[PDB]
Amino acid sequence: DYQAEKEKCKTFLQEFYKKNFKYGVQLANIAHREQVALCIDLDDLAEEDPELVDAICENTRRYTNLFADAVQELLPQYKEREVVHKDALDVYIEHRLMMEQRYPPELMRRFELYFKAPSSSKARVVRDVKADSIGKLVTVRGIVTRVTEVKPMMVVATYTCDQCGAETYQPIQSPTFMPLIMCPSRECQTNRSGGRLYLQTRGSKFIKFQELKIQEHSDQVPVGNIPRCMSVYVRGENTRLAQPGDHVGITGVFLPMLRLLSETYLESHRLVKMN
Amino acid sequence: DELSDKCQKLFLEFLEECKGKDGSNLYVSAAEELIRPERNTLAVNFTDIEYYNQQLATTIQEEYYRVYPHLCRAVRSFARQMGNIPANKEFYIAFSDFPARQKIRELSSAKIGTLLRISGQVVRTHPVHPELVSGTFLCMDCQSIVKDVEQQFRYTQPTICKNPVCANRRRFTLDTNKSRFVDFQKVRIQETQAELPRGAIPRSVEIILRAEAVESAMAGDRCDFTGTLIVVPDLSYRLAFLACYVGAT
Amino acid sequence: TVREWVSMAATRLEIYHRFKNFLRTHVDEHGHNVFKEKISDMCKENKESLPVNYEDLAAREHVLAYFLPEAPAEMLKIFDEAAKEVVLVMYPKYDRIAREIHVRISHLPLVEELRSLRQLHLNQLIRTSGVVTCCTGVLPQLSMVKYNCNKCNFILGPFFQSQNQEVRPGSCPECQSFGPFEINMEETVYQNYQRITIQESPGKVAAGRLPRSKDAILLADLVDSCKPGDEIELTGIYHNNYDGSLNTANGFPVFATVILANHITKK
Amino acid sequence: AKKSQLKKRFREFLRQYRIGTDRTGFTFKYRDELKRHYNLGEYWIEVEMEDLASFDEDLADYLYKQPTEHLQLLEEAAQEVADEVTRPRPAGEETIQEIQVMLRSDANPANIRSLKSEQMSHLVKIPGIIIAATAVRAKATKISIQCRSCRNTIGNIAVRPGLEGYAMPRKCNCPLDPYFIIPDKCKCVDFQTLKLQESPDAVPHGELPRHMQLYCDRYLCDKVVPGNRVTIMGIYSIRGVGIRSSYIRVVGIQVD
Amino acid sequence: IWGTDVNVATCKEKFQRFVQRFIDPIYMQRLEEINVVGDPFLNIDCDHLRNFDQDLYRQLVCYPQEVIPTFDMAANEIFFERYPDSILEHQIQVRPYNALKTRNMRSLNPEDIDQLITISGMVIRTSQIIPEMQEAFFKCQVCAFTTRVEIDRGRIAEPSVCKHCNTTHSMALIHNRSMFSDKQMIKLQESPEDMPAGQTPHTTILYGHNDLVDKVQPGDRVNVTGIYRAVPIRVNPRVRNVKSVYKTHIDVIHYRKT
Ligand SMILES: [Zn+2]
Ligand SMILES: [Zn+2]
Ligand SMILES: [Zn+2]
Ligand SMILES: [Zn+2]
Ligand SMILES: [Zn+2]
Repeated sequence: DYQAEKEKCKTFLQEFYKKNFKYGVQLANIAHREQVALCIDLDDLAEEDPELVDAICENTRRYTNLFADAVQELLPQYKEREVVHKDALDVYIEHRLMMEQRYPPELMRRFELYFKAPSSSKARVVRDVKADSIGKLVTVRGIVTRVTEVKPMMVVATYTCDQCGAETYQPIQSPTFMPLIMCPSRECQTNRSGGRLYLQTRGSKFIKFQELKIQEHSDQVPVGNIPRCMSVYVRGENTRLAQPGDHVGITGVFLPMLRLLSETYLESHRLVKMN
Repeated sequence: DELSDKCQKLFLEFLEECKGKDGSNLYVSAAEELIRPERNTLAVNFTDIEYYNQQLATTIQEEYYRVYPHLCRAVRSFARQMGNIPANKEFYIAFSDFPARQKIRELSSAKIGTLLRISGQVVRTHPVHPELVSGTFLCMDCQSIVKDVEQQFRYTQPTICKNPVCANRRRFTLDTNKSRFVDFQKVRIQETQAELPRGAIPRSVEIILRAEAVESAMAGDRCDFTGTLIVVPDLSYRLAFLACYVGAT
Repeated sequence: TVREWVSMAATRLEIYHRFKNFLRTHVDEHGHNVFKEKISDMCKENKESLPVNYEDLAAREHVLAYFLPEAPAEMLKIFDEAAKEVVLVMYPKYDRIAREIHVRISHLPLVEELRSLRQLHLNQLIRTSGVVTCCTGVLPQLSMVKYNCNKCNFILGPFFQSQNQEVRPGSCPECQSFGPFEINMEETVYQNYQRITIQESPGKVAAGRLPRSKDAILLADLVDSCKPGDEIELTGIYHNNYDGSLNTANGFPVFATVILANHITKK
Repeated sequence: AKKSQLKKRFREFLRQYRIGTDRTGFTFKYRDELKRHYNLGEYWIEVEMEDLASFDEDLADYLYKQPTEHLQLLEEAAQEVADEVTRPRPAGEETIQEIQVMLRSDANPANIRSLKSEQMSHLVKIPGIIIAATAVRAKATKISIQCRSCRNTIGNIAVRPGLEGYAMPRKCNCPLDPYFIIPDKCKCVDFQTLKLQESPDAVPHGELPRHMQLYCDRYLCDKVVPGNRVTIMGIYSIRGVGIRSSYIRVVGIQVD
Repeated sequence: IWGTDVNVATCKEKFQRFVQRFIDPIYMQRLEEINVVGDPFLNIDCDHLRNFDQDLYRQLVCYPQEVIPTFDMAANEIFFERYPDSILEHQIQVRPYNALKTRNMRSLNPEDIDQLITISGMVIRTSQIIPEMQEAFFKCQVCAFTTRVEIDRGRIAEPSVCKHCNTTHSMALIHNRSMFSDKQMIKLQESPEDMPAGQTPHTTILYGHNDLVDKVQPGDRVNVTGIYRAVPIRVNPRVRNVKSVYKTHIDVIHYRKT
């Protein structure tokens, strides 16, 4: 039951021994817009319950969302000193609400949650990341050979139609998508003629994106064999954290690329510049 | 479009009434040659147009590209009345003696559709190819003939029939027997050394040549091209020059 | 030909506008708007037939009053479209109770007899009189058949059918399966059909001569408006239909004649 | 497909409809009736139309306007429900029989002279008096064909209900049209044709009464004899230029 | 407007007062010079707007799309009040230039989308004139009825049904008559000072329009003030699928040769 998992995650988050509430303080900072990246460490979960550690290590896709939702639920009860920001997204939302009186959780989200590899986990070479570790948590190491410039990536789209006033939503969970052509709002359906809605870039959500290629250390590579590469996707605060020619060790998720045989990429979670 | 009709009538009157010192119509003698084959373009001096009617000359300069077809239609009637010629024979107007010299840099989107005059050095030419001016499109569902379908620098076909029955989507066969073909050439010229500003490369442009004004200017010849500026096709667009007269000084 | 002139798009639009203006603005002797009341009575009783008097049409539009008796098909189609537009403007919700408003022409100045109809009257709006002798039952007839394509399962558009020939299918967009074409019974549109037979009046027939007879076709609202043994005044389009059986019988190529009824008045 | 969803909705209607209040008690009405009829040997049920509307208004509205496919789906759902209610059948009766569904409603009846051409392929309710009938002939439902030359067999072909045939294939897959129907490999049902006459009072003055051809099938045969007043519920359908004969596929009879 | 704190009247009055109350009314003196110069534009430094009203400066920076036209209206009105007799070819175009670059070519986070920024670099390559359609000419092909539709968010609507004969698929775009404007593409590199240790220079695409065309040349180290724009990109020309990552470009507002 995923609900029980979420309750267990919340119970861990609210009460953490150190009894310094590291998670509580950090969630309060996030509610105060003082912190964006929250890195959950798995050794603490091992201290409480190692079964959850094994379960989260087997599939680091659902439990990331579970942790994000738990943090989102815990956030409201820590907003003490209101806000001191001037977000354009918040201005757009405020004016839209004012007109409304006259929402996906990801849309109302600015915290990114990442996990840290437990001390038990050991680093692996690029050649050692086989097909039996798809969807699991891995820790590769190597030399970065190429880094791309940071570009915005659409996360959720926010369309507006001239005929109606209800803004349309379109989450983007794929590398490619097709923009909405006709407005599906019930106001337009009643009119029997869908409006030619347009995407409002001001009300949309964008995230920093970066792509880098990690190679293999020459000494570790066998003499006969040639070195192999790997593509790593970096999003969020982890961007601008690596430069070409740097020895790094990356903890992330091994996933295939879909667009029966497929390519693979690494979803980075924690980047460390080892030597 | 009463502007085009008035321009056509005034141009026809100018053709049949212009008289110099001799008090004789030069354009009638010009159409005498248009009677013969291998001749399809007439000549006219813009200064004499101003002399006859400066207002008409200004109106021509305003929308030269827009009113050029009507000028051609008027000269067609003039030539046909002067002498016996096939009706299908098309005619064109070449405008000469245009004092409003321009600059290659001066060209912009505002000047599109107005008669201009530019100078340059010919870089390269292209072989002569036929060009489809107006095509004949036939519906495949009712066999209705839709003639005089103009081509706007692209293969363009309508979606309606001549008769009010069909509305065909994309099935419109083209007949070359009822079509109109004109000579086409595509030359390239570059900015002359005198025009060359300091620290700037020559902005080479392309020139479209038609009618008897084909294979007229050889490579590396300083020539003055008189013609309009048009846009040749998110909507991709690029600039091009359509010269009606080519002269060498 | 008047047909060619009225087939012009600009002429069609002009006639449409003139008829709309006539329907909207036609005062009576006392200034009352007659067509407002007529449309109110038609929609009040859930009818789909609007009568138009030829006299006032001639009084307000002589050009159309001359065009109509020479091209009664397209002119009546334009009249139907204009009447539908006017009714929809007056009663926005009448698209539920009806789908097509018909125009019936009354008091046509020309009157003929069944014994004096020749090829001069072909494809013209004529007005005769007589006594009904036969009335078949109401049978369904194909109005707009929707042919399908077995090669793609896509169904072709509507194809109008006339009372003179058998409609044939068109062309599928890309998969040209002309042969495997059929008809579905749930998207096709039908219409009522009834073929009456009229004959000359008992009193008006010449003593030396014998009574004559002609066939008439009734569709849509016109059905069940006559009973055998009734004196009627029939207005319709005189129409020519080929009949090879008569050709073989007489030994000479001959064609049958029928009347497409438009307005029927019982005296 | 949407057909599966419609069939599932019909099955849910059959399995879940209940009548009564909690002050007395609840009894499933159509599942019990299906079980009782199947055990008695009568393979039919009488489904009302207000009940189906109360359960699901959309389902009732899709039966008043496209009766053919929706009635076929309803009959298949009835067969599946009847199979599941009496699942452990005695030896020799493992195979499940087909169920025929009859419809009934309390709407005001129409007239024969009020049947327009717009109401084609729609459920109609017309009264009248029966004046004729025919002998009970046979109508095929499942046929099997065989080639005359290469004796290839294509079995279990389904024939649409009503006065509608089956166009035999041309290519043998052996000259053109090499297929003949195997006589013994055919399943047939009863078949009758009646003639309904307009009621003696609805006839206008100075006019003879009109008629209409009816079609009866399976358990509806031999239910009405000439001279009976009936109220017929059926599907208006079609069997000169473009003229087609029109009959009424009867799906319910209420003898008065 | 929607989701925007701009107010045309309030901002216009604030701009007028700021021009009048610019004691450092120097901008009024600049308008006086323009009265004889005859070039309808006004170069304005941002810091003066900050000093007058940091709130108005914040509104200008956050939403430069609509604030700048309001400033244009206010400047034109005050210029007309001071010099009604003055004749100009067109309306005044205020360019809120910035003295120094807020950010380098790097650190251009997506938060800066649709906001005014200033950068510096060296011009490398300049493209030729690219005409752009502004007002579309749709002409009927059934009754030959002419229209003069204009631009609206860049998605020009094409009415299939004519306004005179009421026939579908009758309007046709005769682009040879539609209105056009000018564009230019400029590639700008990164200065060595902004370049970190052992890093190759980057490049940024700049789009110049109207008068700004042919104002910069290759080999010139200039500072650029413009708007940070992000546009979607389709996967294929025929296919309409759009990649998640959006390419970015700068619409220039002011050029400083420096
Ligand atoms: Zn909408
Ligand atoms: Zn056609
Ligand atoms: Zn097909
Ligand atoms: Zn065979
Ligand atoms: Zn039109």
